Amino acid sequence: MAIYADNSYSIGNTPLVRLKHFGHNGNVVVKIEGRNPSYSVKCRIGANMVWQAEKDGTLTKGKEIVDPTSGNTGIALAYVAAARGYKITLTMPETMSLERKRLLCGLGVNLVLTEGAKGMKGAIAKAEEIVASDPSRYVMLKQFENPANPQIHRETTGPEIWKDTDGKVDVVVAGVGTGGSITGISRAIKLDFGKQITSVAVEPVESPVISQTLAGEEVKPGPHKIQGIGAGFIPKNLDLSIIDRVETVDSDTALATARRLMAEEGILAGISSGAAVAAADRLAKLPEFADKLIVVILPSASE
Amino acid sequence: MAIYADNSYSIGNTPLVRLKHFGHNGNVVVKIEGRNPSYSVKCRIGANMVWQAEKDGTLTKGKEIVDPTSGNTGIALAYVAAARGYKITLTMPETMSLERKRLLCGLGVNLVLTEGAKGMKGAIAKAEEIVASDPSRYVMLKQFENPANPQIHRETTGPEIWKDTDGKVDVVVAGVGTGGSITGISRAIKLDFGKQITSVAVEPVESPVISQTLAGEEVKPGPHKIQGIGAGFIPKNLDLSIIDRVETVDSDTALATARRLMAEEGILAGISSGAAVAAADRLAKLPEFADKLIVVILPSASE
Amino acid sequence: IGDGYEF
Amino acid sequence: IGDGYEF
Repeated sequence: MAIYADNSYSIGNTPLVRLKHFGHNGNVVVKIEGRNPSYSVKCRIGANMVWQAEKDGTLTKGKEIVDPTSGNTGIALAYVAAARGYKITLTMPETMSLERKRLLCGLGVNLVLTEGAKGMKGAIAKAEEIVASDPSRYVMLKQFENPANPQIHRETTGPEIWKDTDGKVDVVVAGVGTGGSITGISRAIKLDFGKQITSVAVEPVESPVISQTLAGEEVKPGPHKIQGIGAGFIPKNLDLSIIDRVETVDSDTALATARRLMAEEGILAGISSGAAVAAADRLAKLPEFADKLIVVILPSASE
Repeated sequence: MAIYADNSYSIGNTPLVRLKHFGHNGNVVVKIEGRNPSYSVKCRIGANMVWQAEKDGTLTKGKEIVDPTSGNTGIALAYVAAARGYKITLTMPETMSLERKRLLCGLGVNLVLTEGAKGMKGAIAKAEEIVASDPSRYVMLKQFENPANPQIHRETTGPEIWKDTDGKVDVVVAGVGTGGSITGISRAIKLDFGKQITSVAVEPVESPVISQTLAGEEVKPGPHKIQGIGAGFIPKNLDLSIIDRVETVDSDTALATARRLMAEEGILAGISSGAAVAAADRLAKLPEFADKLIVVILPSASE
Repeated sequence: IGDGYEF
Repeated sequence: IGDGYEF
């Protein structure tokens, strides 16, 4: 009954684990998206974005994926492309780690390196150039705007949380990169299951564009070290309407929190998992949130 | 309903995925033990060996774990120790990777490095020395001989395979390190579920001590690069009685197979996963095994 | 993800 | 595992 046709379908069904050294009386519970193909939450959108492109006819036998991503999305797309038999090109700043390069090359990616100094702008520019050269050949999946992104979270991530909490979840805390996670989860719990939970978006204090935007202040992006969050803009896949609260976390707190997850909980999560937990811990220690079950997405693992 | 008290209980429920570019007509299916806390099958015995020691009173509040392991068992024990609040010392040859050291230190392990030249003998010697110094304080869990090792495989790994195949599994292919995996799985399927499957142990051609032993020839261990298998002896946790077949695989084939799993299947598995698949693929292409569902343990992930 | 911008 | 012996 339970044999996946390929590795793309093995996505999700990730565990909920209660934290002992965060929250209050066990009110903080984490969902470990590190327990996935390719070791992060992006496995879900890598899978669904391909599936959707196949269904709508935009991706066929023969055609090749092209995408600018310096992160988990690249790894996710590569694994799915490998599992389903697609050629894929990923553009990225030349400054990417040898580890990451080797892993992508190993997955069979055509890696196209761009000028480090030009950063992501460089990579996106080149990706668009490649597609321009033969639009009938190349397809750009577009994680920041593709509805298949939050759609998988609505169908899988959100329902898994509803299910495993017996509908008792009261707050969802997720870092925002594409926004797919918080948006999808939120729509599922609020609209599909009908529960008025608190949806808490998490972003770097160093680049707090969601907080600035909603406050009507000048939006001023900045650099930070919380890999996976803080795009420095509002992505189309963040539905602001479903966000109840926005919490900011600093890089150093985020880091130290991840180290504490490892040493005190035995949970191997990334820096952005640190950022999400720090934010949740802060809510968890407010009397308002004392009787509330807070669920925190940990987007990735640490190797 | 489904919130784990700590990360140790999140073990197992790993996916079965059918291979496209191995076997014949989809007869080769893999169980991805990389999808676990601490990224390998050893998470299961790390968990159970601690749980059992707690139940039988050998491990209590206060007492400290000491173990010689240069591999996934160390990582597994560290994560469980962290999750359940135990001090732990791991001895190991000084020649261990900085990556592995940093990860263990990060998990809060007291790392005791031994003379590289003396290898595992060195590490085991020191572990025993440490325990001698205060036997009421230190506990050695002993992966090679502890019944809690195959016991978890009998209760979880084997049943998961029975379950997900709808009892249709005909062959189980597993590399042998401690032997816990093949032994546990085999007892579960043959004795608990009553099915006379083919249990296939896999070992390096460079150190084929199980094949030599069973053939009555001189046992001659040797070095190899398939990390996780080829202990160079028969461990007490390998039950020879439940082994139907022993297949040998070479380091280079094992490596190339792992690279093929990544590039052609989009499955990120370790070298020992390569060894197991190569062996299974060989059985899968024999007419004898054409209508048989072959299940292959992939013990770990590749980072 | 990696560098939507910055990081 | 890592080096039961050798490896």
